[PDB]
Amino acid sequence: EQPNLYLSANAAAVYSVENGEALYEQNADKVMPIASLSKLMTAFLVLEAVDNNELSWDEKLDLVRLDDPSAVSLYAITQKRTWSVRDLYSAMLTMSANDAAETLGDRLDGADFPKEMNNQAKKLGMSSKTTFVSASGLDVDGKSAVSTTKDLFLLSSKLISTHPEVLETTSKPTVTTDKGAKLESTNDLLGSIQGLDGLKTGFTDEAGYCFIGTAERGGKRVISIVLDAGTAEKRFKDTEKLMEVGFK
Ligand SMILES: [Mg+2]
Ligand SMILES: [Mg+2]
Ligand SMILES: [Mg+2]
Repeated sequence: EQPNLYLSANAAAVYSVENGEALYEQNADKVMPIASLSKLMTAFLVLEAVDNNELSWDEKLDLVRLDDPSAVSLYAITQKRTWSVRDLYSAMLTMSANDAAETLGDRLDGADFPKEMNNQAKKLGMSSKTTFVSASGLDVDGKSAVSTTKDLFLLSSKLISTHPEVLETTSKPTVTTDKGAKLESTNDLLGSIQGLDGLKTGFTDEAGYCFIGTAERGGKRVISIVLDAGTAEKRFKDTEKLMEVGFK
């Protein structure tokens, strides 16, 4: 019926976008920490704001300071405080810059941005098992962003169908910002899996190594979800297996 895969991931799935069919599921209903996968919801809300004439790509914003030393940040590697919304959006999606994400959320709704993330989750049809806590996906006061592979499929599918141009950014192995700095994608499978054009990585000790992949072949798009794989390499090895199933 559905194949017998041996994955590192503790929860994993791959789905057909066209009709929603699950082609493989493992712990698909299990609530899991999702870390920087949260940035897909922040991206959705940024893209909505621009379409709705509520945000401009050329607004210049100041990077928020992170109190977490170990968190990936745009400021740490550039020492530049002020960036365009375009460049912050690119940094968030490409290198998983937590400060860029927090800065965008602040601009959109101040301290109430997590409430807007969860409002959008509901509006889009995600289940009660999903809760966002921050624009970046960094923990807040001991609370973690969590979801399921089923809900992450829905978020990713809605993001891609509503804003197909997101893949213009997530398909790039390197992004040259408008400021000038070049940012490197965390998606190591770009150029390794034919048709793969997204979507987003995540990693903390608690969440393990995570990846939402998407690829289109012959007019058929699939979305793969990998949560809590054991190494960075393993999340992508798992994704290779899921993509094989997805296009079988
Ligand atoms: Mg809208
Ligand atoms: Mg759009
Ligand atoms: Mg663990």
